[PDB]
Amino acid sequence: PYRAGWIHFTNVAPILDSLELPPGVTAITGVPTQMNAALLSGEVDIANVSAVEFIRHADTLAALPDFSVAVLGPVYSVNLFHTCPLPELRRVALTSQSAMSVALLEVLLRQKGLSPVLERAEGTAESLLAAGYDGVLRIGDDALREWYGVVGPLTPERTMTSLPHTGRGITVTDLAQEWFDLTGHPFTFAVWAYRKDNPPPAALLQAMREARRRGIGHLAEVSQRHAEKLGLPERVVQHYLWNFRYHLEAPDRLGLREFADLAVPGHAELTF
Amino acid sequence: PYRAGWIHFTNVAPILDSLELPPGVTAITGVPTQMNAALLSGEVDIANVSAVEFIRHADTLAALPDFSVAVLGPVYSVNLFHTCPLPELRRVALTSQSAMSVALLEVLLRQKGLSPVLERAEGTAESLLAAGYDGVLRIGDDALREWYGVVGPLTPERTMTSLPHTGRGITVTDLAQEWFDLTGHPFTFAVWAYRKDNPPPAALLQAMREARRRGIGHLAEVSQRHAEKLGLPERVVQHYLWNFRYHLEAPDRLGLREFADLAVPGHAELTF
Amino acid sequence: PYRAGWIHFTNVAPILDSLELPPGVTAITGVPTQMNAALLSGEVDIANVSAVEFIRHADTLAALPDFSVAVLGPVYSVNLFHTCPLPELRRVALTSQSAMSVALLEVLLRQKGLSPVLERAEGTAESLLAAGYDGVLRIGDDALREWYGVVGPLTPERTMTSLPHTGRGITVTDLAQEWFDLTGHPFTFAVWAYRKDNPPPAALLQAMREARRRGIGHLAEVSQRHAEKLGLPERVVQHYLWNFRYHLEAPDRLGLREFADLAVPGHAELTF
Amino acid sequence: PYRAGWIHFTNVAPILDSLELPPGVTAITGVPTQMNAALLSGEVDIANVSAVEFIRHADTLAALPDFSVAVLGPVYSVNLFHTCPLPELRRVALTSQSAMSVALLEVLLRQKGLSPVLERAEGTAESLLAAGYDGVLRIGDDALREWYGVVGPLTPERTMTSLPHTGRGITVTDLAQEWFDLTGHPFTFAVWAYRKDNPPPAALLQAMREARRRGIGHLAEVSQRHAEKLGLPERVVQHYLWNFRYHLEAPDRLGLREFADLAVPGHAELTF
Repeated sequence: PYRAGWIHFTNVAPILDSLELPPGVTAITGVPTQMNAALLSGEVDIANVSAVEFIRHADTLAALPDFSVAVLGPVYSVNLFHTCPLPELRRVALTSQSAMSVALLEVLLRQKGLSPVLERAEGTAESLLAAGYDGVLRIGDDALREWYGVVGPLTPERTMTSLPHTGRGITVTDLAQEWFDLTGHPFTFAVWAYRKDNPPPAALLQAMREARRRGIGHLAEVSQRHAEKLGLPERVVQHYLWNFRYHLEAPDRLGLREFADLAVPGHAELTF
Repeated sequence: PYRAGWIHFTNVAPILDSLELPPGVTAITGVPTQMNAALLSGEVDIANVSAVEFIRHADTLAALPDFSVAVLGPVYSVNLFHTCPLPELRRVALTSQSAMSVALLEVLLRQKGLSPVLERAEGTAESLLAAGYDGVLRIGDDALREWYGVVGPLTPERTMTSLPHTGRGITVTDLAQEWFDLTGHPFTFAVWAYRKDNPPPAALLQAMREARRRGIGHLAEVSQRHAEKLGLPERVVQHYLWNFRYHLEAPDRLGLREFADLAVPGHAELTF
Repeated sequence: PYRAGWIHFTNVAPILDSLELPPGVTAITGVPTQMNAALLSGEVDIANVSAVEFIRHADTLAALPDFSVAVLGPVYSVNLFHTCPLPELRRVALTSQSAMSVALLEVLLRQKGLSPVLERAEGTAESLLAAGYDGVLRIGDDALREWYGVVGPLTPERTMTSLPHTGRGITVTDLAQEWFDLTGHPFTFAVWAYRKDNPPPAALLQAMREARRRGIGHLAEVSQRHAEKLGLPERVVQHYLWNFRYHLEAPDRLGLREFADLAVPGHAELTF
Repeated sequence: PYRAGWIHFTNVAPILDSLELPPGVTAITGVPTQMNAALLSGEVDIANVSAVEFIRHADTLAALPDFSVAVLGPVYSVNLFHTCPLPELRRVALTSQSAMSVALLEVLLRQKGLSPVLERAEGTAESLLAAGYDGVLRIGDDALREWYGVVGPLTPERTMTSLPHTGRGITVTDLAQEWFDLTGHPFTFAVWAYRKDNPPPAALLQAMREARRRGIGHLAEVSQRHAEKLGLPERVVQHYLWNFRYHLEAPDRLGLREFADLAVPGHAELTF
């Protein structure tokens, strides 16, 4: 009697990994593209969609008031791999058809007065960069893995935030970090949205806030599982998760709003 | 050999709790005043001290680059309890000797053009607010308990991020929140400083980093332990700790610098 | 054994020059930061500290009731050298680490609604004034020497209290004089402090009272001795010393408290 | 043939004792009454008269700009001896033909709305207090040793500045101190005056300034001579002299004008 469309990225494991769907709610997973359409149509009633998806449809959609995937500073999962200073960037490859990553990239390039050519294309950052592209935008787990594959290994000495930004000629620019450099504020990448008319049941909300307590309470357990199926050290994933802001607090709402005004001028009002 | 002076505050438990000192280093504790002096005089080589303590001695002291006690938004343990609204404040009680809290309060008041009289008084927020005081400034565990006392109790449906700021006619103004409304940046309350002429052994830094991973990796465990000792629900302490920023990243030193300029004009350069 | 941390500033020569330590009491010296720390730490039991140092620790420290380093009117050693009128000051250099002078300068600036930026710099008043700074703050012997360098020389015909306040387009603003024009009271720069839990031995006090008596009784002598190592006329040094108030009397305590209220709101009560 | 009329009591010893009159000047000593009359009539060209004498004749007289007999707080030689609290006071003996003393006493008594009967009588504070007077006003050297005879003796451990105010049922009220409690400012008891049109020769001013330098530089030596004559401990005369402000600086002129306004409303402009 109530569907939900999750997009199980690593960055959301502290919330979804222990969730217990209450009586009356079902869940199904897939890719951003999938869930988005599902939410708008009705194949699903609630989903974790990108900030851009939510902003573009704020007219008919509402977001939970205390759930988000945000950060202040590096995110490590929204990376632009390039082999030449940004200003010299001429051709960029956009992977996994992400409107979120692109929207944020355009805002950043725009402010810098840049305008390289962007093209849909698939492959690893290293592949595409060896196939004519100056830069390659990547998001999600693959973005995290490839980031690590370039910089690091992360040795017992000196923290993860002590890793270089370049490796084997490739330079990894964190878009969330760029946003901080630009606004000094956090950036919100995703939220939980539902149609203003069809709000979720209380049970689901409590069930979710409880799973989150568990996830945040045992990051070492959450990290290990995923680090293993990601082929990454536990500490990398643990730090990666610790770094996320999940309660859509004022600082997150501020960043979300700053971005919404720059990428979707005249967007309906953002409600929660 | 290398002597460390720790002050086991609740907010640094995730870092010190599982700390195993390397061979050749020992640790003692005491009150801040005593611990800061010891560092400055040479009785101790490294200690966790307040931002203001570090700032005022940035010429003989340096701070570990990846360690801090900061927050973005509310901190919950640096509160100004008051009956009338802020602009009406005429008398403010100062619970204890805390250069850090008053320094931040003064910066906030000065900014708003206000200038209520500040007096050292003895007691709790409730009692002092009933003995002729418009506002009472409290810090630490007492501040956290009294905040939860005025607000809350918390329930399965609610989130701590959703608690009201007033109860029984008592408003609780979070100074860290105020600092965000003002600067939009995070605030750094403490750092790990050492005399420049005596850098810490690499072995100690690695031991500290391993201890922080453990604490961050097991928040539920660090939380239960200190919650009972504080008379607070595990979840209150858990979110409390999750809320802290421990790696002194660019956004944290940005806030630190801003505060520095406002509270200690002409301070020596902050070096890490 | 009772230990003392003396810092032989010129203005204390009348007191410490001929001090004969009682048996069972030793004495060391060093830089202010070092001695203040040692005192609060427990390494030193009594020391001649600045008024700010005392005020900021009035809860743990107490001061001898009849010993001070205060002045009514000019002090000649806490000078703000500037080329443009005070209201036009945009950036002031701080020749050294001195919480005292900075604290006094800030109370005076806030009072006049002025807020120039304060930066730590290195060098003489004239060199720094010829490198972008509108004003330079100097304390101690260098301040005295530079003041004489600017407004001097002095002749048999005229008195020291008659020297102009300008020379070569440089105006020397005496901070103690600014304090008088503002409050009409004396200013207390330093006191003799000890930890409340460890009062000094009567034999030391008596030795001190006796030593001051000798210095005050032979000012020409104390002066002739320091006015040589300082490169100054005996008369400049004699008047400089004669001009100090050493008994921490009612008027001096009045000034001290007025300053403590402004510079250190909420400071602990000053006890003697 | 410039004539001088010195009123030579202990408080001016540091200045006159080693005075060396240049060619063309002579000096005649005597009592206030003689000297004042002598200055006014034309016998003497310059004399160190009381502040009241100067103010009341400010129309025809001018005073030296850097010479004075003033203090901040007690003066120890302008005392009101009494056997009952000031309010219950009802019979005060005026011990001399000094206007300086009664002027100050009356200004003070009126400020407290007190109005005991005042009448001229001759004798020591103790004899007159035993001859039907509950109050006796004394000034000068006798005032100093009768104060000591009451509140003394002085012990090596205790300081003069901490000597009691009462003795054998006799309270000594220091009028300079009363002035401080009333204005927070210094009091000027005397200046060096001369008829406006008959200024003193340069050689005399330089002779005076040099003598002052010598006296202030050797207080112990100056104190002994006078202590013996007065039958007082050397340290008493020494603190007494050390306590005097001799340069007629701004703080002293403020106190002078303050007094002038109260005691001689509408007085002529004081000129130097």
